[PDB]
Amino acid sequence: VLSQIAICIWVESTAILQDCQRALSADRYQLQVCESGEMLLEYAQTHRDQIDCLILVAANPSFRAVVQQLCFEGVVVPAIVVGDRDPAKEQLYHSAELHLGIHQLEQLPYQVDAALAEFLRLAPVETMADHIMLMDPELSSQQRDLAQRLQERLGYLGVYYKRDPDRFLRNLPAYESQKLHQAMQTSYREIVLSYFSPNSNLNQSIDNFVNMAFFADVPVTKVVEIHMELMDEFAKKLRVEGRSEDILLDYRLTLIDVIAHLCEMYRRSIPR
Amino acid sequence: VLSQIAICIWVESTAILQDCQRALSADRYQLQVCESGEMLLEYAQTHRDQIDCLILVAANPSFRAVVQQLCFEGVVVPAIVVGDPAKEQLYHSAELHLGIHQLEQLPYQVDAALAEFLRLAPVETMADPELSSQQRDLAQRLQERLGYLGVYYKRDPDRFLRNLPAYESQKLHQAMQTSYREIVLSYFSPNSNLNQSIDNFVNMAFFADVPVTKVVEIHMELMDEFAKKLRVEGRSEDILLDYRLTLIDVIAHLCEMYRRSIPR
Repeated sequence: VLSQIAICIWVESTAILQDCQRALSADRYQLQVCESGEMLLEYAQTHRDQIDCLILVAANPSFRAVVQQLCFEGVVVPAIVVGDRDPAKEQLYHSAELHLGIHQLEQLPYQVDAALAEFLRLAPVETMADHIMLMDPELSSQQRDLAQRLQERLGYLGVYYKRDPDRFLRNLPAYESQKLHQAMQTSYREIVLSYFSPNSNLNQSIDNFVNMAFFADVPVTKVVEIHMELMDEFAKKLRVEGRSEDILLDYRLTLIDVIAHLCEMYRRSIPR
Repeated sequence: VLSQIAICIWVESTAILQDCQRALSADRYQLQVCESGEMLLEYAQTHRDQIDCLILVAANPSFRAVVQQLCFEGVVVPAIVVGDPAKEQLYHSAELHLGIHQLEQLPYQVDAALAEFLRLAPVETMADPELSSQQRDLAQRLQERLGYLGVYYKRDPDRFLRNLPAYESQKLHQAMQTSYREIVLSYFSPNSNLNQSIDNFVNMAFFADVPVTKVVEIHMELMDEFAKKLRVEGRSEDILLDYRLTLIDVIAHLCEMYRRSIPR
């Protein structure tokens, strides 16, 4: 039920090629091996509508110059850059490229998924050779045409619960925003106070908090900040009683627990 | 465009009631108040197709019998059970439990109750299996008003952890442990490619649809490995506690990947 994926690999090392072939051995992957920069440039130009993902080894001879020509000839497709010469510290081709170490190639089926999805997320992507300042390029929206073509093969329609955007924490008036924040703090306090207590109603308290976090579409950083606010409050409570302020670091478990619950709710929300 | 929500509440305490009226004051919510078990039973049997969500106080006289009648009669709808903050199976398996002091933000919990029922329908009724797919009908009806269509990336279910044969499952396990180890090693190190190492791991967790519990497991497995290496060094195993921060960070990233993937 999945589309075949056309992979074009520019590789000049036997060991790397073997790792790639092994990882992408399934019938789903159709591999084109390009064994020189010239071959790649020629193949890419003649097959620009037949490449779903490029895999490029950064250590290849004249890598930069080849990537520049790729950009110059308007070939912008989902990509993984393998290793480093030119694991890579910076972006070399476009803003959606993935970086993978030469010893991590067994991951390729998952990372190819990631490179495709990231390209679809960001299209039209920013080229590294082309753009150097802040925000074909007009007609390089052949990118949006590629993305549409890919999304018809690699995307599916599903039903999601319609959360009310007007009730998202970031869209509320600062007053109702303050009110929700305070309610989330009260709920979080209840989790903390109950966390290491036996037979407390901890799961219910976590669910309650997480329902607010999910339905108000709060970012994870906001949960961390609520946690940090309560640790502040608790650190003061402990210091005005004699108790040590090191029991507080056990509540990192609480924070882990809460974010994990939020994560699962998102994970559970994906249709099929 | 958001659909109006028909809430029917069986409440016998005025304080609880007023809390709910205040919380559901927005005109998106239509509130029907039933002051007795027989009045709820009477209302629900006619207006079977006119209730989007039930709010039921668990302490109410003949709670069990009322719920059993609702179930026997096939009136099974999204529900919030208030108070005994309850610990178990009072009405159905999609039911939300709220304490009397967790009612201020009821709109978000009503969203939760509706969404969970939709996710789990046909739900198991905790007071009772072919014509018991009137649930399917109701779920479909609710979905027209409470859902929207969106595009998601077609992950390959054959590569989901739960679907892998033993060999592929251990390979994935080992691959994920190796990736996580790179995070651990670079986490507190200057000029480390930290974000890249996190993304590498999170990509596998996301695309293999790994439960968050397995990410926790992998963390703990690596902490064991490092604890053995520290013991040989005559170093204290307490410094491993610092890595809770790493786990927070990795799970945060995974959560954000799911969150940002929701369409619209």
